[PDB]
Amino acid sequence: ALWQFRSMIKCAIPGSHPLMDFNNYGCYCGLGGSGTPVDELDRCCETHDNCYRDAKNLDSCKFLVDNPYTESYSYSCSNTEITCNSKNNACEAFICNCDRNAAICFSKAPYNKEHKNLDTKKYC
Ligand SMILES: [Ca+2]
Repeated sequence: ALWQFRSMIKCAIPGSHPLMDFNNYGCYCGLGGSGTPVDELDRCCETHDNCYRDAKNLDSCKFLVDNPYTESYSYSCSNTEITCNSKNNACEAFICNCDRNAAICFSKAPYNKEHKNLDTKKYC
C-alpha cells in the first residue's frame, strides 16, 4: 500500500510529505510523471512501479482490482525504521517488500535533495 507505506515514509524522513518530496522530483519519484528517472534515488521510483505493479499478476494475487498502489501494511516506526506487515501471503507481503525497500531507498539511498520540483525537459 501507498498511503499506508507513506505514513512510515514521513517517519523514514524526520520529515513531512512522504511523496511530494518525490511526486515532482527529477521526473516522477513515487507518484507522478512518466518514462525513466534521473538519480540513484529516482531509480527505486522506476522500480516502485516495476516491482509495484506485479501484485496484479502475482503467484498469490491474480484477479481484478490491485494494479498500481493498494495491497499491504500493518507496521511500526523506530528512529526512522519500521517493519511492514503482520499477516502475509504474497498479496500483502510481496507488495510490502517493494514498499519497505523503497522506504530504504527513500529515507537513505545515494540520495540528492537537490533536483526536487523539476519540469521534465532538462529533467525528463
Ligand atoms: Ca513513479
